[PDB]
Amino acid sequence: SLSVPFEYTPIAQSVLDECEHLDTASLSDALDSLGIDGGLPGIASQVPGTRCVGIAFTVQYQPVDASANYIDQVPSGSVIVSSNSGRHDCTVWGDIMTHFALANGIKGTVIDGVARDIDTVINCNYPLFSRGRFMQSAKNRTQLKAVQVPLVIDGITIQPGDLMVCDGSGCVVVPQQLAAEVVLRARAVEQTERRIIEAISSGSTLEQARMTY
Amino acid sequence: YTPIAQSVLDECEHLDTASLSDALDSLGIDGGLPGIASQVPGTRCVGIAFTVQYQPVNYIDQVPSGSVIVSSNSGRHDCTVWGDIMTHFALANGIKGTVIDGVARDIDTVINCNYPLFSRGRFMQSAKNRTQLKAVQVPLVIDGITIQPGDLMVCDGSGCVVVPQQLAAEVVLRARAVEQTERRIIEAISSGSTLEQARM
Amino acid sequence: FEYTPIAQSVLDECEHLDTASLSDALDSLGIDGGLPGIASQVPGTRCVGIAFTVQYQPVNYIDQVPSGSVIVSSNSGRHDCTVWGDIMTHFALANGIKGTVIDGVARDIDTVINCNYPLFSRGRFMQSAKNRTQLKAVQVPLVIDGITIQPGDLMVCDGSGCVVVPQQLAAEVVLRARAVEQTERRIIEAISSGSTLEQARM
Ligand SMILES: [Cl-]
Ligand SMILES: [Cl-]
Ligand SMILES: [Cl-]
Ligand SMILES: [Mg+2]
Ligand SMILES: [Mg+2]
Ligand SMILES: [Mg+2]
Repeated sequence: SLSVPFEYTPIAQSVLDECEHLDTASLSDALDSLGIDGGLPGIASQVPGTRCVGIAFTVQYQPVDASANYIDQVPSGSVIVSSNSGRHDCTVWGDIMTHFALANGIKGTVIDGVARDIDTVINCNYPLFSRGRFMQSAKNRTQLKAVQVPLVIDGITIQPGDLMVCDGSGCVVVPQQLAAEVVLRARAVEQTERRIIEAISSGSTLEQARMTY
Repeated sequence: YTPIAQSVLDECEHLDTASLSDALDSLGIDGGLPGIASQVPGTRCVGIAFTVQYQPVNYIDQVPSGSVIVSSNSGRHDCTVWGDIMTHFALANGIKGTVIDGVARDIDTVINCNYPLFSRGRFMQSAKNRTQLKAVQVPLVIDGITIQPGDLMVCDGSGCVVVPQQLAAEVVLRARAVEQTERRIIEAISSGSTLEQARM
Repeated sequence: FEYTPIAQSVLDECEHLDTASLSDALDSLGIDGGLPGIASQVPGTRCVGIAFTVQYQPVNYIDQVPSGSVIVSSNSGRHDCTVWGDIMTHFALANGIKGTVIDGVARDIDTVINCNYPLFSRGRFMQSAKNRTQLKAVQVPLVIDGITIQPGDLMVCDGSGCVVVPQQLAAEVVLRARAVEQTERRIIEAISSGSTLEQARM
């Protein structure tokens, strides 16, 4: 949380477009400069060479009680962030949802938990991030509790509307109220680093490069 | 102990671990082997379990064509029970894949051979003076899931499923139903149907 | 113990040897060399070189790393911060560093893959070392998975993982490992032309 109360904050398309050229590392270093951890440890890229940027649409699961359906609600440009207590014994994403995502402008799926139909996901080149791969259905194993509620994954809060950026290094949560400022800082981090890389690739010591830049 | 009909094996060749698991669920059976991951991207196998039990301190000549070797090494990470020699043997003798409760070596060879290997991970220390073959063609227990010699193994990118041989026809039939239904749902989704519309 | 240099021709001969062969050779001397859980992060890569060790501790050095080194970085197996990323990858490519082995995690995996740099670690993450972990010392002994790694040891890593070869035994282990592969080649060729495994062993 922040020094100001939480408020749903729209994020300009331009800020999202900029994230096309930003790595999770830059965004994480920017967040760190604001005193905030953003990484979701253990939530790994499952499809080589993929990445996504979009607005968190949150999904929270709970134990079966009763005594995929939510996906029709998810806006174009969303990254779905699903929390199932880090469970490895059932999956909360598969082929139907993947095909749906691809047909409905959904950018990627981040899972505190596991997914199935990995071959379809790979074949579709869909940006899936999860704690792993399994095949057993959610049916009679876990059930939807609520969507568009705050999630807490490894102590990191994800609010509906937060900026999600994911790549080969994993997933970063950027609070919506800070998104423009974090993206600005991340761009500056990338610029400084590019000069450092250019320097060491021209025979500078790292020592030299780091304090000329 | 029961052979499986060839037509059941043939149908299964176009089924997924998800379809088979959903079918098993409908019969009240868990099929999945948690933690036993695909080690070779893009591979799959369907075949008959030939079982191998190791114990703390070869058999391959006995393995029938069309077998999927399922080897239990108590989930150990300090030694391996599959490597290059066995991969090359499998490929020359119609062996369809290997599933290991434990780890495998010569991962680079397995990948280059496109061999369907499924394991708890990758390592290089040899079984020799670490683990020894105890028995073959005995029932195995992996993550509480029993595997009998003869059971139908189906393995892909999502992991490995054990289908009890005595029920294989019913499971495969149900699994085909699950798959046919989903194909229709996916078709409708691609033409722009809502998920609710598609499930109606 | 003694610091033991290793001839370039031994390194060159080791260039194509699989980690399985080196482990089998080590076993013949009664030595465990494998680092379980330290997994290849860049499909199809491998490295051979001399361990330059780096120890981190809870809350730079790379200019001191000789060409031909494999950097072995110990970070208590931590998953919350990374000790390798894009700057260091481009440094290694410009300075003849052969690969990096991490007891912990690395970032900028997409750059590392694109540079085809041989990286081995317990995984992938993006959070910086800054204000999370700090350099303790270099060229000190490390302990990873109960295996002691001395600066100067021969490191060999591939798809199957990472092997530590004690420098005093390195030349012997490489020669034995070559023998292992030659023996196995004859077996594989017998198998591939239709021999039983039994016949192929003899
Ligand atoms: Cl699905
Ligand atoms: Cl072997
Ligand atoms: Cl770096
Ligand atoms: Mg399906
Ligand atoms: Mg960077
Ligand atoms: Mg070999």
